Amino acid sequence: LKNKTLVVTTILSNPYCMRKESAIPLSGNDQFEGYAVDLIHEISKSLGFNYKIQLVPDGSYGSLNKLTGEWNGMIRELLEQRADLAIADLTITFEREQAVDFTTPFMNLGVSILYRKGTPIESAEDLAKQTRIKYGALKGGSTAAFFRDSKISTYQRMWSFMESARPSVFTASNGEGVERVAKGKGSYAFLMESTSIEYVTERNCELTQVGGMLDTKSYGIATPPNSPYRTAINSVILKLQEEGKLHILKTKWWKEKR
Amino acid sequence: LKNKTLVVTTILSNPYCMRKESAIPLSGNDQFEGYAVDLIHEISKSLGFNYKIQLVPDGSYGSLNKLTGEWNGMIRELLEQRADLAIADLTITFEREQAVDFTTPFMNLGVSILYRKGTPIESAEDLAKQTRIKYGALKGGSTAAFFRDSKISTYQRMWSFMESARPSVFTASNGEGVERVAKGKGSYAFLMESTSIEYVTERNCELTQVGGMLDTKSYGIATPPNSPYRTAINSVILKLQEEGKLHILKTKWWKEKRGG
Ligand SMILES: N[C@H](CCCP(=O)(O)O)C(=O)O
Ligand SMILES: N[C@H](CCCP(=O)(O)O)C(=O)O
Repeated sequence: LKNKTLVVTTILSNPYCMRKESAIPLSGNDQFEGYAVDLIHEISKSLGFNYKIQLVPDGSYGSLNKLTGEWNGMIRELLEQRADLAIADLTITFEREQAVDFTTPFMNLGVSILYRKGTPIESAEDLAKQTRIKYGALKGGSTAAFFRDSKISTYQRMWSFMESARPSVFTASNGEGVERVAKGKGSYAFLMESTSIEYVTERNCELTQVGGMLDTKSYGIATPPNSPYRTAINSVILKLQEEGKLHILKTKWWKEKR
Repeated sequence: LKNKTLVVTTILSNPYCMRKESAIPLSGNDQFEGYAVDLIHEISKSLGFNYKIQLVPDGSYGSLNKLTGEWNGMIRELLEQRADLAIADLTITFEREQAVDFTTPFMNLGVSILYRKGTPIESAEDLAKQTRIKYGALKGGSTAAFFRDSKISTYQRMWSFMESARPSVFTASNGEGVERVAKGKGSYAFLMESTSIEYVTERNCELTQVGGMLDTKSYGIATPPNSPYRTAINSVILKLQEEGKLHILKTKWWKEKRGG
């Protein structure tokens, strides 16, 4: 890895990878900033390679066409050898790990609830046993998928409530869901990743996360299968974690920058 | 893996692996129950192997003597070919990753704050900026080591307050720390792993976790370097997670079974 150059696939997603706020055009890696940009910088420092950030062209993380065997997104880019590393808010999942390899996690998370502050609602269970408060998710997102496939009775009942609701509780973006909570006066809760919720609550003091996590998953760096660099990056992630550098990066991007 | 018999090394730790509360004597794997006991059951069903649970013979997780280079604990059992898998509340660490392989995590955790319910204390930063509420940790434990070694200013400040408080804010057991919170009328908060906090707050209805995690870490299954089971077990853990089986196991042992 010393004196090598890697292509890093990523995806625009706040605050992991973002276009910098400057009217002056920026070139190459310089146009981007965020937690993932800083993470690959720290990994490249420890291991001494150069890299080039390329946004994934189809703007997708990676899903499998069960019928055709066809992948899209960042996963496809690794499998086609157009990227050496995928560094993003990319979840380690069973389906993806059949096609690519993942490092140990650099961030942990789970589905949770975004709601208004100062209510009696304390848990998913308080939502499910009632009908006045509506709740939804990003249409066709990973949170919607979790509820669709859950066989935990509480969440199966919640997906049932979600699909049976009219007008529609699903949103076309997470900023639309956040607005629906912010303007809903308690009539609407939004389901998304806990990391996304933290980012929102840092910037909207009337909003809060309700309860804990409804599932447990992680973001890791994905590599082509049997990549010769996964094991070296694993050690770097654990070192950065233990030194507190990942905690600093999270504080920086969730609480300091905007 | 179909038709082989694996040795699993583990360690008594609530609610991961506990001796069953029976007066009838129990043999073999029968003697044990818990989250980790149920997890190895699930993995063995999927991959089709038999297994023997053996408690680690020195009662240790696995630390490296830097001077000598000797491993102890569950890590030693794997590396001496006396266990095939280590399945416990075993943290994935840099030092261990240099000697063994780890699966992807089956559980995520971090240091957090155990306190009384319904105060305006919301974060470690709120504790650090005041002096009335004292806070401590298990003496000699990983949480205390986390604070000792931290280079984040909040936690350096907390560590300075902890070492200088009189009477000592440190405890000989987590149970002692929990009791100090419970009986303290808000005068004491206890720092420990978020998994331990959740076990307590499920059984102590006046207590809560305050804030989120001050560090990050995970438990994973460890194998000898290059084992042909790491990658098969990785897929099992991810499948169990997504099917909801790991959520069910957590409810069972944290929110349903009390003793063990
Ligand atoms: N975690 C990424 C997608 C991000 C979650 P979303 O913003 O779609 O709710 C993944 O699906 O791998
Ligand atoms: N997590 C285990 C040991 C637990 C550390 P403690 O709870 O005694 O601070 C390990 O990985 O060493």
